[PDB]
Amino acid sequence: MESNLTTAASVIAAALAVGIGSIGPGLGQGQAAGQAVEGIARQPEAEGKIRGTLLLSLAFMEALTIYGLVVALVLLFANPFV
Amino acid sequence: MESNLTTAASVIAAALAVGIGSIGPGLGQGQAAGQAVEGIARQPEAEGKIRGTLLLSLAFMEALTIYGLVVALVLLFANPFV
Amino acid sequence: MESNLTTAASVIAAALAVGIGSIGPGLGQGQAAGQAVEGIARQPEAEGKIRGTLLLSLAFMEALTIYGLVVALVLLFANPFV
Amino acid sequence: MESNLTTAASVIAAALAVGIGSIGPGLGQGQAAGQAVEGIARQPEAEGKIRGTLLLSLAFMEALTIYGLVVALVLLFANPFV
Amino acid sequence: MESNLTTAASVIAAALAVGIGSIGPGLGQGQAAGQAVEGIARQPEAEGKIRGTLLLSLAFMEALTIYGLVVALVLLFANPFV
Amino acid sequence: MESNLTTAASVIAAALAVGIGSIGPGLGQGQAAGQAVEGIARQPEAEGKIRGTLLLSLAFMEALTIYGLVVALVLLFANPFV
Amino acid sequence: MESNLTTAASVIAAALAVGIGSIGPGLGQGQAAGQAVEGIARQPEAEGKIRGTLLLSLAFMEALTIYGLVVALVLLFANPFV
Amino acid sequence: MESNLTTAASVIAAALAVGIGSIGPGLGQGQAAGQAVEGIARQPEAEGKIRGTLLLSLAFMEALTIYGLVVALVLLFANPFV
Amino acid sequence: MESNLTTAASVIAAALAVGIGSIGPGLGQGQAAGQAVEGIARQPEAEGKIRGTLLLSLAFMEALTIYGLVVALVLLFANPFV
Amino acid sequence: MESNLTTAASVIAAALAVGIGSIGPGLGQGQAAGQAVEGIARQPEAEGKIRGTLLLSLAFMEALTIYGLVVALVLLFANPFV
Amino acid sequence: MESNLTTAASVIAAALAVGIGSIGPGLGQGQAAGQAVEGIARQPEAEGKIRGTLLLSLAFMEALTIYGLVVALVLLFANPFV
Amino acid sequence: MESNLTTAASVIAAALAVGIGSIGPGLGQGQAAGQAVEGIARQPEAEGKIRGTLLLSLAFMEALTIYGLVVALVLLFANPFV
Amino acid sequence: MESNLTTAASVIAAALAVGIGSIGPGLGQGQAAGQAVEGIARQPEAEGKIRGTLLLSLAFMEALTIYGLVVALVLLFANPFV
Amino acid sequence: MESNLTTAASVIAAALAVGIGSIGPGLGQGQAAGQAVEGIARQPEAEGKIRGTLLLSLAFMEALTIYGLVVALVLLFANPFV
Amino acid sequence: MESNLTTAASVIAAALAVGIGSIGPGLGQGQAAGQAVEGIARQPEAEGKIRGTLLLSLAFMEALTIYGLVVALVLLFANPFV
Ligand SMILES: OC[C@H]1O[C@H](O[C@H]2[C@H](O)[C@@H](O)[C@H](OCCCCC3CCCCC3)O[C@@H]2CO)[C@H](O)[C@@H](O)[C@@H]1O
Ligand SMILES: OC[C@H]1O[C@H](O[C@H]2[C@H](O)[C@@H](O)[C@H](OCCCCC3CCCCC3)O[C@@H]2CO)[C@H](O)[C@@H](O)[C@@H]1O
Ligand SMILES: OC[C@H]1O[C@H](O[C@H]2[C@H](O)[C@@H](O)[C@H](OCCCCC3CCCCC3)O[C@@H]2CO)[C@H](O)[C@@H](O)[C@@H]1O
Ligand SMILES: OC[C@H]1O[C@H](O[C@H]2[C@H](O)[C@@H](O)[C@H](OCCCCC3CCCCC3)O[C@@H]2CO)[C@H](O)[C@@H](O)[C@@H]1O
Ligand SMILES: OC[C@H]1O[C@H](O[C@H]2[C@H](O)[C@@H](O)[C@H](OCCCCC3CCCCC3)O[C@@H]2CO)[C@H](O)[C@@H](O)[C@@H]1O
Ligand SMILES: OC[C@H]1O[C@H](O[C@H]2[C@H](O)[C@@H](O)[C@H](OCCCCC3CCCCC3)O[C@@H]2CO)[C@H](O)[C@@H](O)[C@@H]1O
Ligand SMILES: OC[C@H]1O[C@H](O[C@H]2[C@H](O)[C@@H](O)[C@H](OCCCCC3CCCCC3)O[C@@H]2CO)[C@H](O)[C@@H](O)[C@@H]1O
Ligand SMILES: OC[C@H]1O[C@H](O[C@H]2[C@H](O)[C@@H](O)[C@H](OCCCCC3CCCCC3)O[C@@H]2CO)[C@H](O)[C@@H](O)[C@@H]1O
Ligand SMILES: OC[C@H]1O[C@H](O[C@H]2[C@H](O)[C@@H](O)[C@H](OCCCCC3CCCCC3)O[C@@H]2CO)[C@H](O)[C@@H](O)[C@@H]1O
Ligand SMILES: OC[C@H]1O[C@H](O[C@H]2[C@H](O)[C@@H](O)[C@H](OCCCCC3CCCCC3)O[C@@H]2CO)[C@H](O)[C@@H](O)[C@@H]1O
Ligand SMILES: OC[C@H]1O[C@H](O[C@H]2[C@H](O)[C@@H](O)[C@H](OCCCCC3CCCCC3)O[C@@H]2CO)[C@H](O)[C@@H](O)[C@@H]1O
Ligand SMILES: OC[C@H]1O[C@H](O[C@H]2[C@H](O)[C@@H](O)[C@H](OCCCCC3CCCCC3)O[C@@H]2CO)[C@H](O)[C@@H](O)[C@@H]1O
Ligand SMILES: O=C(NC1CCCCC1)NC1CCCCC1
Ligand SMILES: O=C(NC1CCCCC1)NC1CCCCC1
Ligand SMILES: O=C(NC1CCCCC1)NC1CCCCC1
Ligand SMILES: O=C(NC1CCCCC1)NC1CCCCC1
Ligand SMILES: O=C(NC1CCCCC1)NC1CCCCC1
Ligand SMILES: O=C(NC1CCCCC1)NC1CCCCC1
Ligand SMILES: O=C(NC1CCCCC1)NC1CCCCC1
Ligand SMILES: O=C(NC1CCCCC1)NC1CCCCC1
Ligand SMILES: O=C(NC1CCCCC1)NC1CCCCC1
Ligand SMILES: O=C(NC1CCCCC1)NC1CCCCC1
Ligand SMILES: O=C(NC1CCCCC1)NC1CCCCC1
Ligand SMILES: O=C(NC1CCCCC1)NC1CCCCC1
Ligand SMILES: O=C(NC1CCCCC1)NC1CCCCC1
Ligand SMILES: O=C(NC1CCCCC1)NC1CCCCC1
Ligand SMILES: O=C(NC1CCCCC1)NC1CCCCC1
Repeated sequence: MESNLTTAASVIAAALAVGIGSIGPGLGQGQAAGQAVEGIARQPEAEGKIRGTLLLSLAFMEALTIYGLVVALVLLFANPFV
Repeated sequence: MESNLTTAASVIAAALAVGIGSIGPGLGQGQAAGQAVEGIARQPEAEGKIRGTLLLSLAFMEALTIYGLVVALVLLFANPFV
Repeated sequence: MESNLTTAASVIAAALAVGIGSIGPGLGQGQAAGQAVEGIARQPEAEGKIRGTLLLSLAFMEALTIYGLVVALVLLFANPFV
Repeated sequence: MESNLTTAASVIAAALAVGIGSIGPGLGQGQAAGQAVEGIARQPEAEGKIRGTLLLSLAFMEALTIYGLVVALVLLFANPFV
Repeated sequence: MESNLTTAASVIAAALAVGIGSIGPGLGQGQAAGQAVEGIARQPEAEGKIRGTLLLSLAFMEALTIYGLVVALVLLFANPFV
Repeated sequence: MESNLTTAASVIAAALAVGIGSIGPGLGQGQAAGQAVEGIARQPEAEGKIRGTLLLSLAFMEALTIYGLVVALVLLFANPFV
Repeated sequence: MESNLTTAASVIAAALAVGIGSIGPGLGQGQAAGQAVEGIARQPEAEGKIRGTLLLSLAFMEALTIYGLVVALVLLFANPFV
Repeated sequence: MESNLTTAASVIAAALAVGIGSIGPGLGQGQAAGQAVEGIARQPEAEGKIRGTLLLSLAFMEALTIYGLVVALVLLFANPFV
Repeated sequence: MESNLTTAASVIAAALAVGIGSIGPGLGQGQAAGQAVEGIARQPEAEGKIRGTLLLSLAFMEALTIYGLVVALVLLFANPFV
Repeated sequence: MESNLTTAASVIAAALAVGIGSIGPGLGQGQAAGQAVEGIARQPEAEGKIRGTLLLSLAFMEALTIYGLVVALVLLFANPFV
Repeated sequence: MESNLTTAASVIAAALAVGIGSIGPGLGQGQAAGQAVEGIARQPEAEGKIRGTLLLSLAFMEALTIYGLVVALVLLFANPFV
Repeated sequence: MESNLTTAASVIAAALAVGIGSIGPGLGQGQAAGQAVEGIARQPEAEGKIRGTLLLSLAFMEALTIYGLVVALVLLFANPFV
Repeated sequence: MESNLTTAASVIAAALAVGIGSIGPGLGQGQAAGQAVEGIARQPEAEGKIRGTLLLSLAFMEALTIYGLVVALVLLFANPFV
Repeated sequence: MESNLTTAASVIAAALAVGIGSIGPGLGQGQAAGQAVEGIARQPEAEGKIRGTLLLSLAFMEALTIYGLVVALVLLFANPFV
Repeated sequence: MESNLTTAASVIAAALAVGIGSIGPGLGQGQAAGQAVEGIARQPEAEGKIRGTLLLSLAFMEALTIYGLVVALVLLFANPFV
């Protein structure tokens, strides 16, 4: 067991990296997906192209939150200090 | 049984990870699902394609919050410090 | 029976988990449901398709706040520390 | 009878759980219901279908705040610590 | 006459439960009632339908704040601690 | 005369219950009333129906702020602690 | 003649009750009155009906702020504690 | 002549009462006045009806900030405590 | 000459009264005036009627900030305490 | 050279009066001038009218910030306390 | 050299007067200028009138920030206290 | 194992770099991808062009957050101080 | 070589003056330049007039931030106190 | 190796520089790129011209965040103080 | 080598200067660039005029953040105090 300023800061930090880090990407994925299904309603023949482009986009955005995830995980499972 | 700065920080961190972590994805899911059912009303024949793309989208967004859940669960059931 | 920093933090944390965890999902659910009933007004024949997709959607959003609920419940009934 | 940091925290937490927990669902219920009554005016024949889907939606949103309520209730009537 | 941390926290908690707990429902009620009244102007013949769906909706929203009011009332007239 | 943490917290609490508690309902009543008079301009023959529905709505919203009022008044005229 | 925590809190509480208490209702009154004069321009024959409904609305909104006034006046002229 | 916590709080309170008390009403007055002059451009013949209703409105909004002014004035010229 | 907590508070209060007190009225005056000059362009024959109604409006909004000014002036030139 | 709580509060107060006091009027002036210039483009013949009403409006708004400037200048060159 | 509460407050105050004081006027100048060039695109023959009116407007808005500037400069080059 | 002010500041810093650093890019990516997918629906033939411009854009935005990630990674695996 | 409250305040003040001071003018410049290039697309013949007016506007806005720069530079290179 | 107030500050500063520094540019890059791909769909023949102008824009915005990056880098690799 | 309040403040200040200094300009650049590429889609023949005006614009906005950069650089490489 260990408790000090740095272990305390690490668990808070871990929460903030993934917590805050999902805000922009979460909204952004919704905006993109929303336009995707709207576009499919408009032009069902473009479904494949639309899906392909969305998927790509979803990946970029999800990688943003994943950066927060790796920081969180480094802090919890590979902490350099504590 | 155990109380210090780091246990106190862990329980707060746990709540913040899942609480904050649900904000962007919750809004994003509503936006996407909203455009999806609008699109279905507009072009009921496209419902399978729209549902497929939405479902894909919903999963990517839910995953953002699940990262938060994971951090919360590690802090609660596999805490590295306390 | 027991009071320290960690019991105090735990009860605050439990409330922030569910309380904050309902903001994005509640707003999202409203956005999606509203587009659903609007969609039904526009095309009452698509009512079954619209309803099925809405329901799917509402479940994904409900799960986001449930993650908060779960963290709140372990904190209250299976606290790892106090 | 008893006052310490946890009883004080428990009462504030209970309030935060239900108070904050009503913000998203309250806005969302209004957005849905306004769209529902707009739909009815637009297509009074779909009223039953609209009302049915709205009811389903409202219950989902109400459940979100109910999660807050139960945390508040546990804190006040089944408090694990104090 | 007793004053301690918990009695002070309790009166504050009481105000926060009902004060904050009215923001979402109050806004939501406005939105819904506004759409309803506009709907009546558009289609006076659907007034009974519109008015019924509104009433149902208002009640769901008022319940959200009432949960706050229950917490306030427990904290004031059935306080578990003080 | 009496001054302690709890009398101080009570007068602040009283102010916050009615102060904050008027924000949502005040905006909401404006939104609803605004659509009402707009609807009357559009369809002056629906004036009675519109007024009836508004009035009902205004009552629900005003009851939300009134909950804050009763808490304030319990705190000032029927305080359980001080 | 008299200064302590509770007198200081009372004077602040008084200002906050009326100051905050005017925000939602002030905005709401502007919104409603604005739609009212727009409606009059649109249908000058409906001016009596529009004025009647507005006046009713203005009263309900003013009452929200008056609750704030009342709390302020009790704190200043009928203080229960100091 | 006299300085303590309560004189200090009283002057701050007086300023917050009028200062904050002008935000909602000032914005509201602008919204209503702007719709009024727009209305007059659309239907100059309704100018008298529009003006009368505006004036009524402006008075209700002005009264909201006046409540703030009144609390400020008693605090300055009829302080109950200091 | 004199410095204590109340002189310090008085100067800050005076600034807050006029500074905060200009925000709503400043925005509102702009909203009204922009609508006024838009109306004039639309119907230059109504200019006198528009200008007249605008003037009335502007004075009402200016009075709101003037209430702040007078509190500031009392605090600086007729201070009851210091 | 004197430094005390009040001299420090005074220089800060001075900045807040004119700094905060420019937000509403600055935004408002922009809104009004933008509408004016757009109006001129729409109806170049009404330029004299539009320009006169604008000038009048600008002066009312600049006065709001000037009140802030008066407070600043008193606090700096005619300080009542220090 | 001199360092005390008041020199420290003066340099911060100076920054806040011009820093905050550019926010409203900066936005407002953009809004106005934007409508000006839009109006010129619409009616290039009105270019002279539009420019004349913009210029006037820009001056009023720029004077608002200049008030913050003179306070800053009084504080740095003509400080009444330090 | 070392804990000091700097190790604590470093883990927090790491979370802030990637957490905050994802807000703008995440929102921006959503906006861009949404427009792209809508564009494809409008003109399926331009899909290759649209998709290429999007990909280029996504990369510029992901780099913004990656800068945050670099700072986080230095702070964690190549800390200059601790 | 020199450290005290006022040197620390000066360096912070310097950053805040230019940092905050760029917010309104940066947004305003984007708004104006945006309408300018839209206007050019709309009426390419007006490009000289639009460019002239924009350039004038850009200068006035840049000047707002430069006031911030000036305060920062005085604090850094001509500090009156330290 | 070394921990003091400046090393702690340096690491937080580095994070704030790149984290905050990505917010505006990230939003702006998204706004530009979305408009770019919308333009391409509208006029696929202009793609090269659109892509060229977008590239120029993206580099300008990226440079803004790069300024943050370099401050962060100096703080971490060329720190003048620690 | 050296740590005190002023080195600490200086590094924080340097980061706030560039970090905050990029928000308005980054958003502004996005607004202008987006209107530019939209303009090019509408009128590809005006591409050169549009690009030239955009470029001019981007430079004015870039300079705003550069002022921040400059304050950051003197603070780091030509600190007047430490
Ligand atoms: O000054 C050095 C000493 O500091 C420690 O105690 C200090 C230390 O600042 C910290 O535990 C405590 O402050 C803790 C408040 C910070 C809470 C949280 C931390 C990270 C996430 C954000 C905020 O205060 C103690 C007393 O002032 C420990 O007593 C000891 O290990 C160490 O040597
Ligand atoms: O490192 C854990 C230590 O916790 C205590 O000291 C702690 C103490 O908990 C706390 O009141 C104090 O800071 C109290 C502030 C708590 C702020 C909050 C708590 C978690 C959520 C975010 C931050 O710091 C002390 C450092 O000396 C006790 O001395 C002991 O239980 C244990 O040694
Ligand atoms: O730090 C854990 C310790 O908790 C207790 O001490 C605590 C004490 O309860 C508390 O007043 C003190 O901090 C008091 C402020 C706590 C505010 C907190 C913030 C997060 C949300 C809940 C409210 O810190 C002490 C640290 O020694 C007990 O002394 C002991 O059982 C235990 O070791
Ligand atoms: O006055 C008698 C009572 O005093 C104690 O409470 C103390 C407590 O220890 C202390 O931290 C507290 O100072 C803490 C001030 C906390 C302010 C808080 C902020 C929002 C929620 C409510 C108000 O003062 C209390 C005064 O009542 C005990 O709680 C109690 O055992 C005892 O009966
Ligand atoms: O610790 C218990 C004792 O606490 C009291 O003094 C304490 C007590 O926290 C409070 O008066 C004071 O803090 C008062 C700050 C809270 C202001 C306000 C209160 C409600 C509304 C929101 C915030 O500090 C005293 C000294 O730290 C009293 O001295 C005594 O009656 C009591 O026994
Ligand atoms: O309970 C009232 C008591 O007030 C004083 O103690 C008070 C004192 O006023 C105050 O500086 C301290 O807290 C000071 C913080 C004031 C915060 C603010 C004030 C009202 C507006 C909201 C909250 O707490 C002390 C508790 O010991 C004096 O000891 C005495 O006048 C009186 O016994
Ligand atoms: O609590 C009331 C008492 O007020 C004075 O003491 C005061 C003292 O002025 C003040 O520095 C201290 O608090 C100092 C901080 C006050 C900040 C306040 C917050 C609200 C807005 C105005 C500024 O508390 C003391 C409490 O003992 C006098 O000692 C006495 O006349 C009186 O009994
Ligand atoms: O330096 C000499 C002077 O010192 C005293 O002021 C003291 C005061 O008591 C103390 O609370 C104060 O610390 C309080 C710090 C308050 C910061 C405040 C926040 C915003 C508004 C302005 C700045 O330090 C002052 C230093 O001047 C007295 O006010 C005065 O009688 C005396 O002439
Ligand atoms: O109480 C009076 C004495 O106050 C001074 O020290 C006090 C004084 O409040 C101030 O320097 C320091 O607080 C400084 C914090 C305020 C930072 C900043 C100031 C203006 C801009 C906004 C906030 O604390 C010292 C110790 O508490 C000096 O020691 C002395 O010159 C003076 O006589
Ligand atoms: O525990 C051992 C170390 O303790 C010291 O750090 C002390 C430091 O002096 C003290 O101000 C500090 O209390 C300050 C609490 C600051 C909270 C801060 C807020 C956001 C960024 C991170 C967390 O406690 C530290 C505990 O590590 C020294 O930094 C270091 O020399 C030493 O090795
Ligand atoms: O007046 C300058 C004095 O600075 C120190 O005292 C200062 C000390 O710097 C500081 O920690 C304390 O306040 C520390 C708070 C710093 C807040 C922040 C700093 C600048 C940016 C805005 C405000 O006040 C002390 C007053 O006694 C030292 O005693 C000495 O270097 C010098 O006499
Ligand atoms: O005030 C300047 C003095 O700085 C040092 O003392 C400093 C000390 O570093 C610091 O912990 C203390 O304040 C500690 C809190 C500083 C927070 C600060 C806020 C702005 C952004 C950066 C972080 O104040 C002391 C004042 O005596 C040294 O003692 C000395 O070299 C120098 O005279
Ligand atoms: O790094 C990138 N972001 C992620 C997008 C989804 C796949 C994983 C990488 N892409 C580019 C950003 C610019 C530099 C790296 C390449
Ligand atoms: O990792 C990703 N996010 C999850 C979304 C839900 C399905 C599981 C993966 N997507 C991509 C982003 C990073 C690059 C490749 C993976
Ligand atoms: O359980 C859920 N929420 C309840 C709200 C009240 C109506 C019934 C559902 N939703 C989903 C979360 C778990 C996955 C499926 C269910
Ligand atoms: O886990 C998910 N969310 C729940 C929503 C309600 C249905 C049950 C699953 N979906 C996917 C997100 C990540 C990929 C796998 C699971
Ligand atoms: O319980 C609910 N909320 C109240 C609204 C007003 C009428 C009474 C019920 N809704 C549902 C929550 C989930 C399923 C049960 C009912
Ligand atoms: O409680 C309600 N709110 C108020 C509306 C206006 C009249 C007074 C009651 N209504 C319903 C909410 C759900 C449960 C109670 C009934
Ligand atoms: O109490 C109400 N509010 C006031 C509005 C202005 C006229 C006086 C009453 N209305 C209703 C809400 C609570 C249920 C019945 C009363
Ligand atoms: O007195 C009011 N405000 C004044 C502003 C300057 C022009 C004259 C009116 N309005 C109302 C508040 C009290 C009720 C009627 C008057
Ligand atoms: O009190 C009210 N507000 C004032 C506005 C200006 C005219 C005078 C009254 N109106 C009503 C609100 C509550 C019901 C009775 C009074
Ligand atoms: O005094 C007012 N404001 C100033 C605006 C610029 C011209 C000078 C007057 N307006 C009115 C406040 C209420 C009635 C008096 C005048
Ligand atoms: O003071 C004013 N503001 C500035 C506008 C640009 C030229 C310099 C003055 N104008 C009027 C405001 C009302 C009182 C003074 C005249
Ligand atoms: O001083 C002004 N602002 C600057 C804008 C950029 C060119 C230089 C002047 N304009 C006017 C406002 C104050 C009254 C006259 C001057
Ligand atoms: O360096 C830049 N940003 C990265 C975006 C992703 C591709 C790699 C470069 N842009 C420009 C900044 C200013 C000029 C240099 C390039
Ligand atoms: O230098 C500037 N920013 C650079 C961003 C990357 C592309 C090249 C320009 N803009 C202006 C600021 C100084 C005035 C002209 C240049
Ligand atoms: O200083 C200015 N801003 C820079 C933007 C990029 C081109 C170089 C100048 N423009 C004017 C603002 C104040 C009037 C003179 C200078």
